[PDB]
Amino acid sequence: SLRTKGNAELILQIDAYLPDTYISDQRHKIEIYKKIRQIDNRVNYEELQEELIDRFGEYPDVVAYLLEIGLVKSYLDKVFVQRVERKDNKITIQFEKVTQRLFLAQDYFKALSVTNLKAGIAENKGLMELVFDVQNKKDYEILEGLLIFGESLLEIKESKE
Repeated sequence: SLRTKGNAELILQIDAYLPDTYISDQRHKIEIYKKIRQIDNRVNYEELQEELIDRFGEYPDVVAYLLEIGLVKSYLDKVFVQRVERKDNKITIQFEKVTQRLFLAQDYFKALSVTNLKAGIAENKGLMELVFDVQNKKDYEILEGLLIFGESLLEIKESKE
């Protein structure tokens, strides 16, 4: 309580940023970068796209990803993910000890069960970790899985009051 959301650490090795080719002016970048770290939910995100196209035209994939990751993150944050780290075709999510209040094993399984990534749950130091095999997987597919997984899990959370 008093804490609305967590703050997940994302090590995804997707290349995402604002290229000089899209935004030249320094203070813009800065602003938009902050703006991006400001994404709390979908509508933000959506408006942020509306904004960028609005005043910078179509954006390249690295920008798309910067955005996606932002959105994605907002979710992993609300379900109190502590770290997502991709390491040798193995993305492995770990949560805060608090999640043990919010979630049960099948809560996670449900959420994975519904993404296209193939996953498993493992016990590391008494806690639960999700590990996705991400071989052959394009960034957008990983973003999609994470995305879906996250929003999938938020609904469970909301689902208790």
